[PDB]
Amino acid sequence: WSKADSSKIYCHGIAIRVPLVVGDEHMDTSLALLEGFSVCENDPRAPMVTRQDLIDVGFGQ
Amino acid sequence: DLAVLRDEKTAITKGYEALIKRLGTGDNDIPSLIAKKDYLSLYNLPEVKLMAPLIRPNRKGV
Repeated sequence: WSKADSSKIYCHGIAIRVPLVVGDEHMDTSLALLEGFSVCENDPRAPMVTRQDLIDVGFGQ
Repeated sequence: DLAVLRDEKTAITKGYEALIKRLGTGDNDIPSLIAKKDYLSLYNLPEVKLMAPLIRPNRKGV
């Protein structure tokens, strides 16, 4: 799926329709990437990590 | 004066230094306690109590 066509959902290229309409219910994906985290502004100084070490992180980090 | 590290690593190093200085002779030190197998009195030392604030707080128990 992609924005600007959020009313469509591809399945092996088969486009399906949504019985509803949305313009903001999807715009907020800050919590659909990871479990206990949230996206934030880009910062190159922050170090790259994996999905495992996430357990040993703190807050404001 | 002849150092470039920040207060964090310097605090860690000084905590380790203080914890080592307790490696001398006399009771209340770690050698006597080991000889007596009093592995519990080590947890109650003051030096660990001074280094504790530096521990990651969200996983300090584990």
